[PDB]
Amino acid sequence: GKPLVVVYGDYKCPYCKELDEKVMPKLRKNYIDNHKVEYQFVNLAFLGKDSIVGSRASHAVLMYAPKSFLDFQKQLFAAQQDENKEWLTKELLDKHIKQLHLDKETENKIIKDYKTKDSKSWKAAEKDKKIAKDNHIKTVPTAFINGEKVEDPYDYESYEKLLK
Repeated sequence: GKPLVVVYGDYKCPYCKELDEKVMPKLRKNYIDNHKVEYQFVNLAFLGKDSIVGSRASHAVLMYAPKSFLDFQKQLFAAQQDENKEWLTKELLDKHIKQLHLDKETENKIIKDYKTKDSKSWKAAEKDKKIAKDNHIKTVPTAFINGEKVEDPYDYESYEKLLK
């Protein structure tokens, strides 16, 4: 079927922020938004106790407002602070969710889901760490297309090469 592009990372990882900045704009316009590939972000949530919280919110946005997901990712990476700070607080995440300007009830649904223990967004966040584990993902950021490694994950043309 459609090629599958997987990017492993963490919202607190600085290099992952670089990837988002250099790659996503082009990959999104050309392959993701026109539905040419399935895009998946697996969050290792390994840079602090707030990492997993950021991941839950991200998964709630993805499941309830998929068409706003890439904007959310881009905007959250842009607000990245020192990785030693637990900057991914509920106040910041709620602020980011509301910036998506979604309809009030979806907004509330997303905000309540990621804060609710064992919710679908809660579970998705935990599963991400297991996926990275079972796939033996050592460092981040790393990207694969149908299980094939992207030679230079910071270069759009490198993904493009695997998709041509």
